[PDB]
Amino acid sequence: IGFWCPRHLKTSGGQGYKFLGIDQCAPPCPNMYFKSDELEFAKSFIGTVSIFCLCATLFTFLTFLIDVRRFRYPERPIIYYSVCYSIVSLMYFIGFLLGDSTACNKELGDTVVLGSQNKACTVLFMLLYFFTMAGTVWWVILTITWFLAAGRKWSCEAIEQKAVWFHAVAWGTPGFLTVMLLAMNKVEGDNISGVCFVGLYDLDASRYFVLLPLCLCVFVGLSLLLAGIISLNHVRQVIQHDGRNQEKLKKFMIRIGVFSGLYLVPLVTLLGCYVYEQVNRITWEITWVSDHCRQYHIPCPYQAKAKARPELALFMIKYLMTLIVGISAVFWVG
Amino acid sequence: TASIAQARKLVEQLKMEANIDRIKVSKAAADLMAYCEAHAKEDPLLTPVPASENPFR
Amino acid sequence: LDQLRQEAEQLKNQIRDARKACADATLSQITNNIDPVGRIQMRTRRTLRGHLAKIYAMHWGTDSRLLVSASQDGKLIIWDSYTTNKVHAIPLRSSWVMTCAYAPSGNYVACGGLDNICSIYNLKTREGNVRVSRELAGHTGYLSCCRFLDDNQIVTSSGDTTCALWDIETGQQTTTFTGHTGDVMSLSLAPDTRLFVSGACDASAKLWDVREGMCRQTFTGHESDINAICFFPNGNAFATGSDDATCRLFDLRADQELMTYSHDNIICGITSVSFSKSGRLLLAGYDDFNCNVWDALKADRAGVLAGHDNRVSCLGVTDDGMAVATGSWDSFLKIWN
Amino acid sequence: QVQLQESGGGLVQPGGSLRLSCAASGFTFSNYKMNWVRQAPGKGLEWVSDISQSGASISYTGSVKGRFTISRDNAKNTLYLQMNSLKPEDTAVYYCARCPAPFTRDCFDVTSTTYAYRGQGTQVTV
Amino acid sequence: SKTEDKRAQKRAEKKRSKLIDKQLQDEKMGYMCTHRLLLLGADNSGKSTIVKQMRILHTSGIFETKFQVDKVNFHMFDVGGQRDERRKWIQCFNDVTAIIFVVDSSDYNRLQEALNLFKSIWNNRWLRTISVILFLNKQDLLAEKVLAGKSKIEDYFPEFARYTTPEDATPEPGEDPRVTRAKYFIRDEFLRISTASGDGRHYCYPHFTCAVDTENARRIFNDCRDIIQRMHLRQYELL
Repeated sequence: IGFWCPRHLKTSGGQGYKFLGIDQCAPPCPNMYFKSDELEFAKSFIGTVSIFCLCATLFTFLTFLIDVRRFRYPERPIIYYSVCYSIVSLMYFIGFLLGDSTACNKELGDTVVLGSQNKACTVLFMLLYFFTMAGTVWWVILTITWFLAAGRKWSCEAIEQKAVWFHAVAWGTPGFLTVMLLAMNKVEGDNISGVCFVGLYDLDASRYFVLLPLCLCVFVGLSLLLAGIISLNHVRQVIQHDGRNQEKLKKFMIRIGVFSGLYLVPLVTLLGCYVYEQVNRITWEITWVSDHCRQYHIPCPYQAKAKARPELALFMIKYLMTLIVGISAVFWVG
Repeated sequence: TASIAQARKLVEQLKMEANIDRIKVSKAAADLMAYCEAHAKEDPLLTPVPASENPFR
Repeated sequence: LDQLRQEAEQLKNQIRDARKACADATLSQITNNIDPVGRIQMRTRRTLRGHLAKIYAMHWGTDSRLLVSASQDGKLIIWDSYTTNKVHAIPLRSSWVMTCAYAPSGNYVACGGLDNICSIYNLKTREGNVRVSRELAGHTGYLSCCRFLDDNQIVTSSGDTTCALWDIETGQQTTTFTGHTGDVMSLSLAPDTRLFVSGACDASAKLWDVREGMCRQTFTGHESDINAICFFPNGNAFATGSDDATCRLFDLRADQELMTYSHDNIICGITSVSFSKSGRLLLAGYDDFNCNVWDALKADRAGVLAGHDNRVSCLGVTDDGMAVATGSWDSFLKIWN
Repeated sequence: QVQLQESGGGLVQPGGSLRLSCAASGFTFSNYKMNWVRQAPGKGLEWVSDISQSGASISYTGSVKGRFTISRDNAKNTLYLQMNSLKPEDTAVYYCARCPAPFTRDCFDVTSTTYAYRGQGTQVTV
Repeated sequence: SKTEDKRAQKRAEKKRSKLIDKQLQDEKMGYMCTHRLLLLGADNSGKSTIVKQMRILHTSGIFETKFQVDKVNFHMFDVGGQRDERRKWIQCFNDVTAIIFVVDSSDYNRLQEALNLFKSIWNNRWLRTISVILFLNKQDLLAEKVLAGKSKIEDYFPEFARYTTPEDATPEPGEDPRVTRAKYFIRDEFLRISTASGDGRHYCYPHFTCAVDTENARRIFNDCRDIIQRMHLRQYELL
């Protein structure tokens, strides 16, 4: 017999998504993991986060209109990064203000949207996911410009004419991969915040399309920033061999390191949240079906010997942490 | 300095003194004023010009 | 040799007495019934980019369209001042140049510098490519300012304390003007093409004729080396800029120093002096990364033109007096109106 | 006209201290710095000493150290070279020169008798 | 027809402007990769004896030297076709990254005027950023000259008596301490004005050489590397 599809979880069309190998099966619209006021508290919590995060990044949103110059080619990607996460936080706030009612696919016939049968997931999903990926790739562009400017010392004021080349990568690599998510119907809607974001209720997503490109971008950024620090440390190791003393080099290394760590290990914790939510959901559904097969009148799994439940604190730190990678540039204009 | 150099200097000074042709300062200043006031209307720097009239808008 | 000293002293004090007698009244009080010149500060209409080293010299020509710019990279760039498009980019044999000239006709361009040779090129050639037309050599010093008076003979100022007037076709020196004891750094031609004046490092500007090799007149009154020179548009006056932070306007006929433009907040040298078309505004480039415009009647600072990151090297005004071009050492040409 | 008249020196008995004077007309004396240069018969131009605008920075050459002194007064617009006794190897002609930039500390005041801002000079012999 | 012709010639002018701008941008990379050097010295200073195996590859106003070390080209000027006055054409060399200033340490008068020339170059307004690679030519001639005993250093410099060899100074093997004292006295006489007016910006690189040494290109390469590294560090407001 095995796992069978509940009668209340039948889709209205051929969306092309397989739920545990069974066609036309969808998760319900309510999250039903934050009972009573908790989700609302979560909502209130993330609302504050929005009214926090914007209130940080506005400090680096107005720093571009003061002057056009004194933003070198190494410092070219940081303003785009800051503005991109500024508008990510802003549109996350207005998606919060939109409400969770018009998010899922509207007695118990309510279910989340699975694919291109949406009404409002379209523009929101491209904006959110494409812009988050663009911000991460822009930080990678910052790292490669730092490596080109401190590992080889190219010009720092004349390589800017190559920026329109890297834009075609920086705006192009996410743009290449933002179409497939809506192409063969792999777009799902978040119900805790009110967001339509990919990777919540499936295993194929957040495995090759969300987690791996993000992880490789962070890996290459860390490797090239470490290479830049090593190169500048070699330049400093040339110093102190003669009768001279340098102290600004420590200050620049500390400032680069703290700016790196204010974005690097935060998004490493974000990947930890993704990995934990991905390895546990595949058996969280089995725990759910074991616990509620008596209510759903569907067959109970015979060997549910490991009961598991998502925790409040991890989701709170996740919904905090996602839009914390955007405040790093706020430290730079401080 | 040198005798020949000083001889050349003094012969140059007497050569330039041979034709004096010197006028008063007042009439030269008046001529400068007259030339300044005669061509004042046609100067495109003292008086700004409309953007359509000049090709340097 | 005491008689030579006595003769020199008696001629010097005779010159001084004649100058004092002809100085019946200063022109500062003459310009008292006229209105002051208002604040006519101008803005950069266009900025010309493309040069890779510092710009040293610049010229306009008869038409107010084709700029010439000389750089120490070894480039003579001809610019269309209206639409901001380079027309020709002539490469040079010697990278170190300090002068460039545009003929009254558009056919020829000139250059010179530390190579002690004045090189001229055609522009409107049959094949369609710029090339070394002629190579005037015979100076034993660096060229500072060469100026065209026609398409067949040129006048060049060198650092060998001597100026020269060459003819183009035979390549020889037509006349040689000697009498300076310091480096001649500037040269301007009178509008009637009969006289010219050369300023040297002797605090002296000597006025020469082109038909004869003799020196017509000599003007003193500075304290340091003269860097720039320019006739009045009338042709009976000129202005000299020197390193003592003073500009000095002399007149030809009275052989007298007339007007001293100076200020207590300026100590930097003066590198380029060019008149306006009417002769009222006097534009002087300074070494304080700025340029100053004065008037020739009240000797007051009319305005300040700023926007250069390095020292000014060349300043020019079109023949119709519309645009003012400033070329400084940050590889940029600024057009003002 | 900028000129630098000179006086003093010449038939000087050894053992006496004299004062070679330079009177400057033309340039304002306070804004510039001045040099003393000497030329020996059979030798080229040789720099002897230099004094700054305020007179605080005074420098000499090695052959005159501890014996000659140079000073100047801006109010009188005059410069003086105080010499005590003489030397058998100082028979030379002396020029007082000025480098042609007021507010600088770099000067080029040694030429092959081609420099502009340099006086006629006084010849001193022993 | 006239409008079509004027549009065609405007397009042709734009195309020619783009082509020559591309040529200028192509030549920019080659221009700002070869380091320029300006060499100064006296007639007896050993002007052309610095580099000998690149001296001959196979006008007289400026003599040129092309020599390449470690895929880096060095473009060396020496100006000798002009007169003795040099306060006006030395401003043409603001953008040069190094002044190779060669000093004859044997003939002395000569060293005093070389010292004055160094003061003039160091304190110049337009040369206040340029570093000076200072060469002490004719060290062997100094080596037999100070052991000859006919010429006393004290006569031309009264401050030599109250001088001692620095502890940081490393004497070369095979020489008496007095020649080392003389060489480092000359070096300190140059360094007392090299390290008095320059508040950062530019410093000197004193080196010792003779007519036999053939490693001067390596020293110039290292000095130019240090100079460009220091300029890069200064332009990033790193004090």
